[PDB]
Amino acid sequence: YNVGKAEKDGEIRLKNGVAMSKEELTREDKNRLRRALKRKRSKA
Amino acid sequence: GGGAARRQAVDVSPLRRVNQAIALLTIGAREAAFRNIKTIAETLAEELINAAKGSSTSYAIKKKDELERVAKSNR
Amino acid sequence: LGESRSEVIFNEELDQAISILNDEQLILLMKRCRDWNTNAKTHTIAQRTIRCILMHHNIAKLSEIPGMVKIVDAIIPYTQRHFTRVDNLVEQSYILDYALVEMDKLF
Amino acid sequence: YQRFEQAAAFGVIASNANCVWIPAPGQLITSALEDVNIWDIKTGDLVSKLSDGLPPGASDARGAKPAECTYLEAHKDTDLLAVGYADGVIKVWDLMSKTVLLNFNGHKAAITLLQFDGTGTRLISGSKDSNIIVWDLVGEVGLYKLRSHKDSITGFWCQGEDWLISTSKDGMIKLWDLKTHQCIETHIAHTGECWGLAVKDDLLITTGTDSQVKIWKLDIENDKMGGKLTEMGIFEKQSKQRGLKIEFITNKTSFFYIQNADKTIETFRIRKEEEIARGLKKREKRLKEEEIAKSIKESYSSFILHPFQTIRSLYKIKSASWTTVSSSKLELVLTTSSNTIEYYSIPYEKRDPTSPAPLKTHTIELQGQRTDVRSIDISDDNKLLATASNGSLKIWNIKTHKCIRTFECGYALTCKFLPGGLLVILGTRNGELQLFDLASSSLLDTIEDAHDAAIWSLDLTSDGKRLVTGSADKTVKFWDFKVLKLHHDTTLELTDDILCVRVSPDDRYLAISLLDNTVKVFFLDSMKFYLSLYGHKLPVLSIDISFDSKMIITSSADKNIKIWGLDFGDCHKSLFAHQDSIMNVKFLPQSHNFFSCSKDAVVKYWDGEKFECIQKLYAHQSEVWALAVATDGGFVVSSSHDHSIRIWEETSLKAGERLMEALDLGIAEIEGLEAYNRDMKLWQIKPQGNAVLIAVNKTPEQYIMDTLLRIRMSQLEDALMVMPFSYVLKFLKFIDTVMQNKTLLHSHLPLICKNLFFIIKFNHKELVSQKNEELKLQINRVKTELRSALKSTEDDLGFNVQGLKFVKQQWNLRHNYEFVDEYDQQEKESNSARKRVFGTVI
RNA sequence: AACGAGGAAUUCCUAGUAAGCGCAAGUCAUCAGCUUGCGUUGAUUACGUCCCUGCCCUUUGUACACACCG
Repeated sequence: YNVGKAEKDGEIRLKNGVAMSKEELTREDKNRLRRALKRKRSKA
Repeated sequence: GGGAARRQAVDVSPLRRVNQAIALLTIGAREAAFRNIKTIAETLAEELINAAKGSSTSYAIKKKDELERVAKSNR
Repeated sequence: LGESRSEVIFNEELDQAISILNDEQLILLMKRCRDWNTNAKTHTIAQRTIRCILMHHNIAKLSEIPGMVKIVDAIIPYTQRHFTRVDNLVEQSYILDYALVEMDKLF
Repeated sequence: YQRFEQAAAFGVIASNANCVWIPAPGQLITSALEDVNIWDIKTGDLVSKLSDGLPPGASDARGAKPAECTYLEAHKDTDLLAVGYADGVIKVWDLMSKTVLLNFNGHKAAITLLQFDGTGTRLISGSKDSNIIVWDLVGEVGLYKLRSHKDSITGFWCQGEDWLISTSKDGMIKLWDLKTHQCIETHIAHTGECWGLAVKDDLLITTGTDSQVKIWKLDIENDKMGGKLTEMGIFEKQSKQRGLKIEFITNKTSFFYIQNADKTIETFRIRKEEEIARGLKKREKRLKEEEIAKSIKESYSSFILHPFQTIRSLYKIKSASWTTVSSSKLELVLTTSSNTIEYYSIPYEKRDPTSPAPLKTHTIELQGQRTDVRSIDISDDNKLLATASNGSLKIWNIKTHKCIRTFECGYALTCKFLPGGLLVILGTRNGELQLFDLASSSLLDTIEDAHDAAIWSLDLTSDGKRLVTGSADKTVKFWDFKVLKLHHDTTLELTDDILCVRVSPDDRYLAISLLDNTVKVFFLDSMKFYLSLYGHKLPVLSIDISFDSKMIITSSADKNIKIWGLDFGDCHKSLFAHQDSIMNVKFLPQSHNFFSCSKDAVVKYWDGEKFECIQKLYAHQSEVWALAVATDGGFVVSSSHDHSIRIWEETSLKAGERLMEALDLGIAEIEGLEAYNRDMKLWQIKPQGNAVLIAVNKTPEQYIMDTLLRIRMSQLEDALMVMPFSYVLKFLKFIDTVMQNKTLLHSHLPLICKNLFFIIKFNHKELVSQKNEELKLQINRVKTELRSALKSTEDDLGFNVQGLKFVKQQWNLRHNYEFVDEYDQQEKESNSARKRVFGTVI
């Protein structure tokens, strides 16, 4: 078992076991998370 | 330091001591027999004997005490 | 937890709330506990909620709730790894004791 | 080479913004665009008007849209006028000194609500982003900021310093407490947005989108979801449109109004406790005539509310406010979409509105142009001729900027100025051709039915004897000026319709710009089809031909000037600019320098002999519709869709070291405080808290803990090696203080253990050869505490391992229908066990 | 009559290297004001560092244990 990418749609699972939702996030951190996923999908 | 420059005092490695002592001794001998009636072998002999005497008339001896007192002055 | 470092596991109010937790809630709690234990740092919080559930539920009922075999196979070996690391930490606490005993050997 | 700058501006009575009223009615302040307007009601003359510090039109002024005065707020007791500009800039002015005193910068979006306790000089602002900023004026910075809504700010009420209530278009009402500096309450107001927030000390009203207001009860009661705010009143149908703004006053019965979307202001009244008891018991009589009591609970809204009346104004309305007196007359200041101030009256005796229509008094419409301006003209270095779509023709004298006379025709399209007699001639797309005077009577002549489609262009020879007209019924009609009436010289047809026309200024050639994307050119005395200009790729919109009639310039709506030569009919040079689409271009009367105006709020000034834009002009923000160049001096006149007119005249420490010095300070403070405690033991001074500790708000323990966590996991070993022995001793004392403060331990036990063991194992020999009883006791205590903590965590780990192994074993026992055939058991458990695949190299 | 080892700036180099000494040739491009071969003699001082000067690379474990961080 490694931690899988998130099953349901409104929640974000990272690989170090800190789960987040799109409901408990402040919008700047939402923006940061989108940028991090951007650089990840930019390599991949 | 970025402009406020100075001289600071540190210790010195044994190899640096040996190389420094030897270079100083020979350079003192050569500068003694630079423009003189004596030759390098003679004045190096006198300079070495006074150096082992440690008696304050040898080129390397003067330079050595000058070095350590520079360190003392801007400790 | 930062509060209750000061068989009580928490504030007793919170303990009773966990004991009145429901089934779908329990599966969710075990799942997020599984994540938190997968990380190698938050396993303290993972262990506290596991042990609180274990001390305040019926084990037969827990097992008979579906899916728990999946989440327990996910949980167990990470906890064993944490255990052997804690073992190494104690064994180095003994170098600390050795330094003590040699200092007073000297005195 | 002559630069140009704007001198002045015209006609902007009240922009899309608020309006404020100083009592002497009293005098009035409204918003122009980067100007504030202040004048009187009795008369209708500009007392004063305020703009920014530096003049627009230079290279010093930024080549940008100017941020319009979106909001403005007056305090007579401080005599201050806080103004707010749409990119989000807050300035303040006066009326007597009329100077800008201090300028804030806190917003990225258009400024919406500006309320200040100038009593305490605490200015509270909200722009079109979501965050509400509390500024302190005399500190000239924001005091702090509250950011919790999500769309924008549209409802706002601050009370004392204690309470703040917000309503936002993300349709929710929230309530912050400012001392706790954060949010307490949240409720959902309406379906979509919620706009209007009005407060009386117990009774509060909000309007949303569905012509619907809700009445709310406010307390300071203890509850978190309840207690503070409840949801009593529901009222429907002020008017079908959504509700936009509320304002609340009294003398004593109380009154409020809500400005709707359209031309309507709905004003209501709330009565008093006597009539409340009357209505309660009378409805109870109707009841006896608790089901119907919860029906009373429904009707509570209209039970307290009472509609005073409606105001139905002219075409649109944009801002509104109160002027009350005497409990007999209630007058109202209003300002509309187009440039009109309208001051209204409601008479009453607490009982009746006394008239079905309130008196629409004190209208100011003189200097405003009251519609979308369509064209412009000049009159021989003395007059300026603006023609607007009610047929509002206005002559202006350039020295004094005021007005002379006024006509009406309705929706016109084209105008010209005739210097013979100073006549002005007009044409309307309802295809008619009219013409009027200045010093004689109003109407000179009305050629009714010019054509049976839209006429589009109209120009004049230097003779004044022949006018030229272009009408989109495929016709171009030339007229002669009979001695002062008119006759039709000629009518020439085409197969496509005329979009525009012009003649030569030196009276040689004749150009006709056509919808098949072309420019035909005939002669003036022959109509011989001398030239054909092709290649604009869109319908060409405007025409000019220079002073000697040698250079043609043509404007088409695909955003490029095209420059042509009357020698043979070739395009000299094309020139792409003006990002929206060009509206009109004109030369200068003297040489080949020209001005272009376009649908993106720019006016660019160009040389043709060099083919460049020498100047770019950023006066206003709306589409530029009309452009006029002066006859002799050459000043520039521009009319823009925001009903605005403009005139222009010419002129580093390393890891280890950081840890050591931070540990140094922390151990200094801790040892000082322990000296303090033992000195208190002798008493049976507190050493001063360091700036770093009390400012970062840290215990020394978490402070050293912070610098350890900051040092990354690859420089740690070099750091712990390079620290020397005295700092090692201070490290041990730090650990013992953590063992006193147990709760900082259990979140950093691994880091503590690894660092401690490496330090001792390296620096072992000196530390064990030392002798110090405090060191012995420190080692003893940290040993005991570390054993307790580590064995605690080990207890938890092994406990839960054993428990879950038992649980899984119990599941396997209960549900594992076993195969006694051991080979089958091997095969089943192996082919149903977990598989996992990796790619090996062979 | 200039001239006693050649200032300010500036360029390069860490072992059969700097430097010194000569003997030979003259190879389809270059070189005779020289160019290239070969042998002789053979050193002082660094062999660490990113602190300055600049330069690059990486900021996503992705690769399969244990470990490390997260």
